[PDB]
Amino acid sequence: PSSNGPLEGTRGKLKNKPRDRGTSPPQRAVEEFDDGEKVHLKIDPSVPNGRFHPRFDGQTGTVEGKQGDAYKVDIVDGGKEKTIIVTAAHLRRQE
Amino acid sequence: FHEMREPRIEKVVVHMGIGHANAEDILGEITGQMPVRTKAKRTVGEFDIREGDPIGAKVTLRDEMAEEFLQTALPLAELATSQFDDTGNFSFGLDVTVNLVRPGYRVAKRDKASRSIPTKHRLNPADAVAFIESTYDVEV
Amino acid sequence: ATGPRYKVPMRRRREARTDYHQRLRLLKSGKPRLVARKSNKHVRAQLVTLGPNGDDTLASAHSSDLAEYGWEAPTGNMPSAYLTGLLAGLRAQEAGVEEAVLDIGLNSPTPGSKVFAIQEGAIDAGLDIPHNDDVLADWQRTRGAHIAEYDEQLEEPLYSGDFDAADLPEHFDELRETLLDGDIEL
Amino acid sequence: MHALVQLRGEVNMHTDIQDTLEMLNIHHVNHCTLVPETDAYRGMVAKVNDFVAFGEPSQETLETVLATRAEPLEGDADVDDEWVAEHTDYDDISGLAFALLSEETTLREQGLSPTLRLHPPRGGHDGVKHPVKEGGQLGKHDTEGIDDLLEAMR
Amino acid sequence: KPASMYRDIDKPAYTRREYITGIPGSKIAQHKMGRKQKDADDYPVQISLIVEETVQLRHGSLEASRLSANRHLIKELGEEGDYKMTLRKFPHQVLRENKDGMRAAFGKIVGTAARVQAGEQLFTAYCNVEDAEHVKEAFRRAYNKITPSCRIKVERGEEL
RNA sequence: UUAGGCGGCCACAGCGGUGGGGUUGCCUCCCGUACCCAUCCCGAACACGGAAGAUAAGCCCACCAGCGUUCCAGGGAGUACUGGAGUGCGCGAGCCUCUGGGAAAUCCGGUUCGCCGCCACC
RNA sequence: AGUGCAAGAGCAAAAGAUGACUUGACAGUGUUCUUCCCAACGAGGAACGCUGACGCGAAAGCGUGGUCUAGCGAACCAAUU
RNA sequence: CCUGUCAAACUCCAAACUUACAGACGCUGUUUGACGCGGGGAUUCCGGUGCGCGGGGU
Ligand SMILES: [Cl-]
Ligand SMILES: [Cl-]
Ligand SMILES: [Mg+2]
Ligand SMILES: [Mg+2]
Ligand SMILES: [Mg+2]
Ligand SMILES: [Mg+2]
Ligand SMILES: [Mg+2]
Ligand SMILES: [Mg+2]
Ligand SMILES: [Mg+2]
Ligand SMILES: [Mg+2]
Ligand code: NA
Ligand code: NA
Ligand code: NA
Ligand code: NA
Ligand code: NA
Ligand SMILES: [Sr+2]
Ligand SMILES: [Sr+2]
Ligand SMILES: [Sr+2]
Ligand SMILES: [Sr+2]
Ligand SMILES: [Sr+2]
Ligand SMILES: [Sr+2]
Ligand SMILES: [Sr+2]
Ligand SMILES: [Sr+2]
Repeated sequence: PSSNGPLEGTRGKLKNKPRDRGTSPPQRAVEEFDDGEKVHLKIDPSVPNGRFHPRFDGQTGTVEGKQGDAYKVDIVDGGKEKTIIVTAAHLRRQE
Repeated sequence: FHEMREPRIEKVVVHMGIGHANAEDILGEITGQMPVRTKAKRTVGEFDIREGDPIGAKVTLRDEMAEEFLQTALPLAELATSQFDDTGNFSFGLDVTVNLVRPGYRVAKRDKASRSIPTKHRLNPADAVAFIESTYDVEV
Repeated sequence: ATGPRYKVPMRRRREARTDYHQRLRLLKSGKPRLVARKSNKHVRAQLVTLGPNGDDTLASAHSSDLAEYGWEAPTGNMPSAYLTGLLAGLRAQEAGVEEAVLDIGLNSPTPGSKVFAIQEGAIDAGLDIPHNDDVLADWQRTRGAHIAEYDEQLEEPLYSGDFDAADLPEHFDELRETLLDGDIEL
Repeated sequence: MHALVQLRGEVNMHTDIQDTLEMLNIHHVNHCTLVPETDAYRGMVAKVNDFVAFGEPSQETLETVLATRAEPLEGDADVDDEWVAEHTDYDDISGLAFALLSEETTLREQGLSPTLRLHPPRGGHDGVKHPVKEGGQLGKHDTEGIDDLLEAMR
Repeated sequence: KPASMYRDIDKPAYTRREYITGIPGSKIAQHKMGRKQKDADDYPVQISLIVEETVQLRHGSLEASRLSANRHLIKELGEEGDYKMTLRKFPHQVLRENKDGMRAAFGKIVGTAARVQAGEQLFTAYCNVEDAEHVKEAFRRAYNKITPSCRIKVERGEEL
């Protein structure tokens, strides 16, 4: 890379397909997840706040409690375990 | 059917686009109500460096205030054919514009469940002239 | 519409009935919404909660069913609005509902309006709803005294159908009295 | 049920391919294993496709091979009808062979090594640089074609 | 410079003019030849020149071959004969040259070329039955000034 | 749902068009400014009060595919591209066989003029 | 279109425009990610909490600066609270 | 309307393939203790080649 910012090379993953453009539906931004629940991590381009590091897009963590309204999701980067603070807006239930 | 289709005067906007006022006094006396200033956008070489600043004024007349004005305003201008908006409005003259429309316009002006007026229900140049002409003067 | 690239608004935004930006801020409370909606002739109040396939109405009240308890008056005014709220608020208590947030939809937060009246009613019914007393109309206008004094400038009857000549804000007192009563078939 | 036979050595073959073979209980060149035809196992032989020789053997051939190359889970003990009878759920080799083909049991389930350690192909094979369709010896084989190999390596 | 330096497709597509400056003009004088007013379907015979290898043909070769090909059609059919030839490709690929050693070696813009896959139509002429043997000769001269071997294929014509 | 409120999915729902529907019912347009509230000017809008009129708008109902969109069949195409293998071909750029996958444009005929949830209601 | 400035990305009853009001560009202390993929490493950065005090709004709520990714600095010493 | 071409810093489309999590099969671990954790000792931080995909350069 030419730079090392968080949004480096994130043109594709942090951009909406033209038809998905505009404000997202509130339903999923309010969804309630339970501890132990497996959730998929995907940043919603239209939602500014409550994001995680774009490097973690595609992960499928395990909700392990919440901090404020946002959730604390556990994942395993390579072989290292990490805890990710992320709002429901960028989370989907597995299956 | 015919009653809920016969045109009416939506508003009569009398305005004077000056460019820098003392003209508020005349509009107030000729229309009846109180006038409002007019600002502009984009810097112009004709000495318009101040963006938000008085250039002119206008007055929106509705109901009686509008009719009582048109009765003593229309007899001052020779209306033409071209002088008509494709929508069904006309501007003549100190400008004087008359916005015309059918009985169910509120549908497009309200906040809750607003909807745009269908082309069929939209007034026509022909239906406009007729209505107006059918009230104290000639056309073309 | 235009092409593939085109973006069509969400149905309820297309229809101009739901303010999604306000809806989210609303839902964030976690409490149910006291949906206060009004029509030309009537007034409705629903206690809505969130659901998997759409919202869920646990309790509700419409000014029309206000007559079922002895309402011979119109249904698009202040006393009507308040009472409908109180009715809805009561049915809510029964359904297990204890708190809610006022959702006024696309209506304006104008002081003393009917939606705040609806809100005052639900609160009086025993519901805990975040409010502000000085934005609510004063007790008398809620009763409908503003209309009785309008009928005072008579010369011609205000009401077409014979409810009465001078009108009765006391009818409001009668109905409220009827609702607060422990019996009443809700 | 198919018979897998490694015909190409480990040196230079991709690790994920060599690993698949090892998962299929085959660790040396000329080693054979009896694998059931399932979605999972199908994905495995497809990956090993170019370093192996496979196909469904005839009941007869499977018997010849079991008799000659099958071994217990431990030891040199000859796997003959008597052995089969005393340790397996069958009466003889044919019984076992039928079950394997019909995929009702496995070599381990019956106390046998999952690997038939075969002898080099007598008179040689068709070559390990081309598939069967090109006159080679790699990949999927005919029931008749696989038998010729298994019998030659009896 | 030799075509050996640019004939093969061995670099990424370099055509974004919004990021490339100083690109030399095209030597290709015309793309439409003969009678550009008459239609292609108004001709019984349609003979094309097909490239047999995927290559990059510089605008210098494009002009040189298009010239020696159409210059023949003029000689044999007159300056206003009843024919119409077409050069369908355009020099989109921008070329460089590292003209200091290998340090900061990204070259400067020296030209343009037209990428052509094998089996593609570089030229397509439309003529009448009689003038068919003339166009074949014009193409024989044209394939002599471009890197690949070519096929002269009759797309519309069984008059023989 | 003989016209309602709140929604989920957020064009299969858009765009455009045709036809039908409303005595004390519904939604509206509608009528009207003493009040609460309102317009940097307008009871236009917002807000409040109310029914003399109307079903022409909207809305609800039925239907049309011309445009846009969703999906399906056949065609293009097992083509383009491609993961694995080769003492297969080519001076070479590159190509081919075997194995496992597999488009896009476009043509043609169908589909689509929303589906579903909750509450209320002759 | 606009949103201070590269580029890419976000935004329409707004994240833009206007108007009015306001000083959350607040104090304290953390969780987590980043810096440094994996995998140890400081300053710096961000997301997300709690305590205190406030602004706005009918209220839900929004405000831990500017829609997001650049605008930054150790020990010793001095000044300051 | 028609007709002729393109894109590393274009995309209405769109693979093969890579990748998170889980189940199954396989293999593996529970006297050969896997997975994991804690501690001692390093060496190492001039690499090279083939193939595939590259970027620069005749
Ligand atoms: Cl993160
Ligand atoms: Cl409403
Ligand atoms: Mg990329
Ligand atoms: Mg043994
Ligand atoms: Mg021999
Ligand atoms: Mg040989
Ligand atoms: Mg109609
Ligand atoms: Mg060779
Ligand atoms: Mg020093
Ligand atoms: Mg100092
Ligand atoms: Na969106
Ligand atoms: Na002013
Ligand atoms: Na130098
Ligand atoms: Na109607
Ligand atoms: Na830090
Ligand atoms: Sr190259
Ligand atoms: Sr040649
Ligand atoms: Sr009015
Ligand atoms: Sr050679
Ligand atoms: Sr050569
Ligand atoms: Sr297939
Ligand atoms: Sr921000
Ligand atoms: Sr990759």
